[PDB]
Amino acid sequence: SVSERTRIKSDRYESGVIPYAKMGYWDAAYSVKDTDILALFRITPQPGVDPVEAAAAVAGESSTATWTVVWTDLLTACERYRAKAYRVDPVPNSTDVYFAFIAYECDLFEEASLSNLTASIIGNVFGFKAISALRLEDMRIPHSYLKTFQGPATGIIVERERLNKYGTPLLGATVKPKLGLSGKNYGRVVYEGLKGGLDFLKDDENINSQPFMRWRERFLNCLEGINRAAAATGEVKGSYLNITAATMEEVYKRAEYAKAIGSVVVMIDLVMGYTAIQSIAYWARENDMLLHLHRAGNSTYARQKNHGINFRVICKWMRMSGVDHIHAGTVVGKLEGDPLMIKGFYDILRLTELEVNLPFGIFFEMDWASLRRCMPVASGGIHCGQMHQLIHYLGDDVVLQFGGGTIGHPDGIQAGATANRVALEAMVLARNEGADYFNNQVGPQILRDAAKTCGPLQTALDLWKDISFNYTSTDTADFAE
Amino acid sequence: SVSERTRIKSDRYESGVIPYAKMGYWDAAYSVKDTDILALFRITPQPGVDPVEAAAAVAGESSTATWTVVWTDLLTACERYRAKAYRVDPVPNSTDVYFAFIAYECDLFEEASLSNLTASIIGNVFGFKAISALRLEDMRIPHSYLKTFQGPATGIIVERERLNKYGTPLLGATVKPKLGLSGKNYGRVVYEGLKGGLDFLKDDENINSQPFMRWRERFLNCLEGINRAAAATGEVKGSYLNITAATMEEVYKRAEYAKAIGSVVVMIDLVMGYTAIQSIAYWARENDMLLHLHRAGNSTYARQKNHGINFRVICKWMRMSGVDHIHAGTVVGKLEGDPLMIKGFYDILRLTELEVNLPFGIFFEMDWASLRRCMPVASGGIHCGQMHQLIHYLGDDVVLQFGGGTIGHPDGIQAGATANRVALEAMVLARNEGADYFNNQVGPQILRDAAKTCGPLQTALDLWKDISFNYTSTDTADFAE
Amino acid sequence: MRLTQGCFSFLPDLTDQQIEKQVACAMSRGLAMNVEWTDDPHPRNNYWELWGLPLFDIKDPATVMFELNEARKSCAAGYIRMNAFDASYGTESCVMSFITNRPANEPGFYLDRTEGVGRQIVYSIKSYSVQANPEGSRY
Amino acid sequence: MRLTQGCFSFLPDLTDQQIEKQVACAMSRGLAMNVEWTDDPHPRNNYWELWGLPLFDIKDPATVMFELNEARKSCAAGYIRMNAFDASYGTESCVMSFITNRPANEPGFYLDRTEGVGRQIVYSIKSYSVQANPEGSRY
Amino acid sequence: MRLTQGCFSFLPDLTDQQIEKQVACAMSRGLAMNVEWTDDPHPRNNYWELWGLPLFDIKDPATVMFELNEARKSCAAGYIRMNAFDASYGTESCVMSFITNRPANEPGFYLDRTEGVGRQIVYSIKSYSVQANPEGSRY
Ligand SMILES: O=C(O)[C@@](O)(COP(=O)(O)O)[C@H](O)[C@H](O)COP(=O)(O)O
Ligand SMILES: O=C(O)[C@@](O)(COP(=O)(O)O)[C@H](O)[C@H](O)COP(=O)(O)O
Ligand SMILES: [Mg+2]
Ligand SMILES: [Mg+2]
Ligand SMILES: [Mg+2]
Repeated sequence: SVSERTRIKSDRYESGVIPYAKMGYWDAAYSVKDTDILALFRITPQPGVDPVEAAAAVAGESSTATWTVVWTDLLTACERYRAKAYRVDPVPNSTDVYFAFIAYECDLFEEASLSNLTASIIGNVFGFKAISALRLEDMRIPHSYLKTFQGPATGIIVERERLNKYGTPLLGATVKPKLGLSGKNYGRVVYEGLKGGLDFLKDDENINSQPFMRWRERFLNCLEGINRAAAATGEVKGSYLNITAATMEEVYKRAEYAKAIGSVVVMIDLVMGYTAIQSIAYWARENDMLLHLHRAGNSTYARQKNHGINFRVICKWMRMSGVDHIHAGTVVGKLEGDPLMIKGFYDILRLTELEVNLPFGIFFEMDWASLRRCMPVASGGIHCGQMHQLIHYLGDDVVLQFGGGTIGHPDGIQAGATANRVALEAMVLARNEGADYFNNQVGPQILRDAAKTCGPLQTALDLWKDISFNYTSTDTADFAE
Repeated sequence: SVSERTRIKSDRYESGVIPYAKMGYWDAAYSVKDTDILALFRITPQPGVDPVEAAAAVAGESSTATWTVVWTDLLTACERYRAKAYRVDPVPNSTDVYFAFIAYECDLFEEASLSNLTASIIGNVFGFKAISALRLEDMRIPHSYLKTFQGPATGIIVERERLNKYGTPLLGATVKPKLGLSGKNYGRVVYEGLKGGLDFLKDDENINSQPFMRWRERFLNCLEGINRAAAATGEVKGSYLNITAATMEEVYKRAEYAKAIGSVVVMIDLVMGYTAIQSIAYWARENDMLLHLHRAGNSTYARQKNHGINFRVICKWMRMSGVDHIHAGTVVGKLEGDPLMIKGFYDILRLTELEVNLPFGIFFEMDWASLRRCMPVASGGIHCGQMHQLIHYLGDDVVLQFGGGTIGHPDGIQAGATANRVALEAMVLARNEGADYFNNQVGPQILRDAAKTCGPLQTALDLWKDISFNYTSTDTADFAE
Repeated sequence: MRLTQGCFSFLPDLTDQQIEKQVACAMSRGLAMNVEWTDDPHPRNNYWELWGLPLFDIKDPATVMFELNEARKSCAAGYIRMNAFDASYGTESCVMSFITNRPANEPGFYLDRTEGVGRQIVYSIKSYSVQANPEGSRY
Repeated sequence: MRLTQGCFSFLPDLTDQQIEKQVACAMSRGLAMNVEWTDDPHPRNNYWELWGLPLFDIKDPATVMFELNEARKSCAAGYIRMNAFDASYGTESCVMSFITNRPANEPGFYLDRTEGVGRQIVYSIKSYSVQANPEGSRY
Repeated sequence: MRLTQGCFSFLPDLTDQQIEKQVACAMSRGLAMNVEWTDDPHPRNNYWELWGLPLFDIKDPATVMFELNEARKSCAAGYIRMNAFDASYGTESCVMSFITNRPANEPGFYLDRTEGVGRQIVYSIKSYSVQANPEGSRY
């Protein structure tokens, strides 16, 4: 039989099952190339599974391997395309959880395609029986791959130039109640909030088009409110018009409508997915539109330390895709946010390069290849009494969003917006004068001082003075200082 | 002050913070409507958080509430739009985890939009500090909402009619190595596998367009291999051409190319996201194309019992969106799959209606509103020696995919395909004759009997007879019998 | 070559006893059987010729085998297949189809290739038996 | 009305001592200061008039305050703003801009509405001061 | 006619001695040899039938010649080609392919012309041997 005579008989390519660590996917001596994509996984092997074999299995099944040997490897430059796990460290203060570093050849990935990158890195390995939990913690995207991506359509710098706003954080608010308002009443809230002092308002993530309000009614009424507030104040104003929809055709229809009526900004939800997001990021650059990304659904995989994808990796993928804003946490609000993790997210979104900074969760040095800077958005259960903490943790280039913290003001929406803006400006001015504003005596006193001549701020500070959200975090650091 | 005089002073709408369970989001006496969307969450409250308050917080922040009271509720029919948590039960064999049922008004949701449904149900609630873990376990999508969705472009019944294949599971295989092959060699593997007996082959999920193989080279060479195999056998043949790409424009270009050259089928990856998936599902129906969904990335949120989205909910959303195939597990292969959970997924994809079946994880009765049936795909680390288990667990309407289990055959790809097809047909024939084929004595003997006259099957059975993937599952039932 | 339409064509030709057990299985599930004949083996030849009506109200598998053997006596050389139809909601379709008779020699097919645009090929699968002789005289 | 361009316009008009502290902060960060004037308050009037060159090599905040007070003596009634420029890679842009002078009376703006297609309105923000008088005599 | 696919088909049919020299050259460069058979000579018939697996680990040219002569004993009348594969990065492709066996009489092809739009012709190259007989009976 010719098939029997030509059976392959080498150790590596005779038919049968061999461990991934013997198939080429483990190399403790591998020399990382500056063009390699690097991944860091937190691996929890099943009982009895060798930690290096588990790391090699992730490397193999996210690059070229399957569960049994295949001769067709020999029709390729197989050694080049195999990913290599090259370092496996115990996680601090843990039994049988490991940090595994894996290197992927540049050529494995389709240029400019987040769906292709994620198809390999997260496609199947999270479901492998032999690993009981797996988390993607960080990635080193090399300069050469980054240059194939657009990066943010606008970016922080051009965004502030379009708004003519420099020196303080930007300010915004989600319209509330989340659902139920009519288009006309939506425009009223937007008008009042912008007139009262906010730079932006925004559609809630689940406001798209619904029986109680179809989207064109919302868009036209909001443009009247925006332009009314602009003429009342002398400022560029806007509201994030949500163009999230079922199909790409409908998304483009809403985007084109927003452009046609002169909106400065639109917003999209992460549930629309990577391919729609990249499509609209290119569109936003081509149509002079700010692109706000709400991270809907992110916490389904980003919440727990043992399994999923750390949000800091999402930050890199979305800055690559090219959104101009992304929600990134508050520390002190109603949503999860350990301060070391949050500060790491903000650095990833905003810096030109990253240095290893383990307490912040920055495991890789990484140049951002002059991709534009993405504006983080701090939103959810915050209020103006916390302004010293927000400035301290989150810095200058951020949008601070106060939905309930604006519309919940007893003296009306304009008053709620004014309170937020006075508190913001008073805090920044004091900071620049050298105040120790993060101090629990100084910061709150700066706000009380400003409130002496601002009734709306006095009312807001008294209303929400007792509000905090202090709970044990799930997404925490592994290294101290 | 007019603002002071007109301040709202009622218990419910005076400014300030009140518990979600006092805001209308908890109602133990709520009468569920047949048009309501129902969700079942597994909730792990933080220490000290009342379980009913936690359920009301999920209901509120996934419908109309925010963290402080807002008078703008009074501009809406607010009681209609509030979601209601209406039942909170302890999870069996647990003191701190709860099953929470929540009802959502039909009108909250944009017709035919998965991105809008998910914007509400999963948008923000998984990140709330007050809940340390949250999992969406099941949903009751009402008949009225389902009728707004297409459902599967083709569906199991018309799919088999297009293939002229009735009476056994369908058969397939992923081309291996995952990455590195050229277009010409890809067509060679496809030709050999189809000629040897397979109904389909498929691009790996991470095969899109890359330096080692650009996609048009793959598509044209595969069409030569497909048509060669069809003329050699007298059967309809195909290969899932992967049209996953960075942008919707590029996805459509690859879809249109596949149609223009006569492919029966294309495939897409879940990482492309919901909006692209719905767009291509409509396109597939309009262009007479089978649409195969690979669930890349699903296990990042579907693996762990405490947090995320159970894959059975993904099954519902993807059958609604309208893919024709979805990967749904093997039980006995290399990827996670407890048999009770997997049997539940297959029922959700294939049945015309669902009855409560708690050991299978089916928590809601649900009519599928005559949306077409979605073909489950069993793939990953399986081999023909397991055929009696695959037939038992997974039934008749499934595609059984053997990548390594075909290409890893020592006597070549055609021999690997032939062994798989002989094993499949011999098992189904014996089952229909009344054999107790799932029995560990009967099933394997049926295969050895067929192998006595089929050399490729004898070789495959001896090669992989010791292979199993036996590990503790993470995604397990809460109820027995 | 061997035409491998049908769901059992990678097994040896079925005996009458084997066929009756498949029929008995389908009828025990309440399915309707019918028998069809063709001498055009093309993979896209959807509509083989009906042998009478489907046997909707038949309860004895021996009656199905009787009609199969009458079709075998009466039809020209070629292919016969046995189908089982499920009229229930959610299916309303064939759920099993296998070959009961095939010619002793099937020449099979070749692939006709037309030069399309660019590098595209316009393909046609051609049957040797069909191109040579009319229906009823092909085998 | 109060023009609320600039980053401190929801606070009272800044004193010279307050302005000097903001200048001192920016100069301690190595930023370049400049002073600009306009009597067109339109939100899209990007290019206010330069008062000399930016003070790139100046190190004493008193020198910046000197130039601000020379601009105040020389410029027509209207607005003056103080800007801080960051030439660093990754920024190369203004990082702070606030109003140092405003007219005693600003009439503000009205919204001109043109009937567009369908229900769309074509908007133009019109300044009362600009439509009435030429540059240099608007306030 | 003479089919002039392959890289030495304008030279006389190669002797086994000449073939072995070409094989020895390719193997000295580390290439993998394989042998393939067809009786469809169409220029667009990419995938001739594999004679076993490529001989990746073979180092003696006589072993390749042994397999060639086993193919010659076993295959039907038609064509056999010898290929050399270079798996190295930058190539990952065949780098030599030549005919080792051809039929004694090849009738060749004709050009089928369909009337296209305007003056365009839609062409199909048709093999006399393939249109006449099935695979394995063509020569
Ligand atoms: O729906 C919400 O709750 C919000 O509108 C906040 O409203 P409030 O301002 O009234 O709290 C935001 O979408 C969340 O902050 C998103 O969270 P994150 O930014 O963490 O993604
Ligand atoms: O890349 C892979 O491993 C596979 O091609 C299987 O190859 P083998 O057939 O060689 O195992 C499939 O994509 C996985 O089965 C997907 O898993 P699931 O079906 O669970 O989503
Ligand atoms: Mg929101
Ligand atoms: Mg795969
Ligand atoms: Mg013709």
